[PDB]
Amino acid sequence: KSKLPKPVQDLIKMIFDVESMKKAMVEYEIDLQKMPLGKLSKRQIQAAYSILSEVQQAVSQGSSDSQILDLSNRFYTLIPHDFGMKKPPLLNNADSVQAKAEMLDNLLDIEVAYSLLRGGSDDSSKDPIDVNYEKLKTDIKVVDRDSEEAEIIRKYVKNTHATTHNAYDLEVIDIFKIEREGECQRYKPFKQLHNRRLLWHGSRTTNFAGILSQGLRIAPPEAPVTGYMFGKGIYFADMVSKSANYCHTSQGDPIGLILLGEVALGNMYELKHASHISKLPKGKHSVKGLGKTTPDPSANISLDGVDVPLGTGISSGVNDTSLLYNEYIVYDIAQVNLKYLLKLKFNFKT
Ligand SMILES: C[C@@]1(c2nc3cccc(C(N)=O)c3[nH]2)CCCN1
Repeated sequence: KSKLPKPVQDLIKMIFDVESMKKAMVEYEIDLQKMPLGKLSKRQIQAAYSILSEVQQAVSQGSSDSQILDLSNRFYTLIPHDFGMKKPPLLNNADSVQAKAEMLDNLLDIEVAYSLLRGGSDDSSKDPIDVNYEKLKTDIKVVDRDSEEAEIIRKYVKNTHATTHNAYDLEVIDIFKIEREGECQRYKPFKQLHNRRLLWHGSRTTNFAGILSQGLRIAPPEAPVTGYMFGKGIYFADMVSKSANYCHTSQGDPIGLILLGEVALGNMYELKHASHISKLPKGKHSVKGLGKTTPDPSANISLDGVDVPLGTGISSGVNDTSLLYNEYIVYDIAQVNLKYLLKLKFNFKT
């Protein structure tokens, strides 16, 4: 039987859960009859992303209703949905294009998980757990509840989470220390960059096999840009509040996963409203979206040069921002070093 700790074994079961894959699809109104799990394909997804982009273009120019009707139909031909009656919605706004793309990113990470899950030898020599654990190519270790690491973390979560957006309370079930294959070398260079911070990154749990296996990625060129306030990059937050909302949990499934990554920010190009960057000003190596709420600066703590902004949570200098919280975007995957993964339980106040 498996050598991995219990909590780790349970983490594997979680991310490699097939029923979760199906649930995510059915929750997208996807006909699993026509578009079964094993039918998903990278290529089918690039195509869908490209249709999505065309829609945005059509939406921006003000295309002639029929062009938006064929683009809409082209999308539902690619991604088979079930409505029965009423008919499929028209994709005629930045709003629908953002939802559909978000769904494609998720569906793509699910294709990756089902594909890893299937690839490799299925010889019962070793148990499913240890095997599927190998597939992630990252070293996972439990962090003891009573370690300074855990304490630092729990405090970061409590301080940066407030009664304001208190729709739920957060319980840290497990925290893991993680080191992906090749994150030690790829980062070593970018580490020679100042302003290194330990930030949050929340994502749906169905995306975790794909995130650990391939790392955080930047949207493909065919992806529409609507939805990326500061362009195609990797986003983080310094308040568990902002990230936790991307875990998409509910009273039905109240437990989610969230990452803590060390990101070498360099000089930050500060902005208050959306701006499609990607091409930064000289001397800038990251973008910082200024929010209304910041963790209290005085309480910031350190580590090997990695600042942990675990300050409680206060109003910031500028409120004339379109942001409730801060955002941090880097446009190079090498500027990211994932260090911890946390299993969180959401207790909704409802
Ligand atoms: C780009 C977008 C995103 N923006 C973020 C800002 C801070 C943190 C995160 C995160 N993933 O924790 C963000 N994710 C928008 C909707 C889904 N992805």
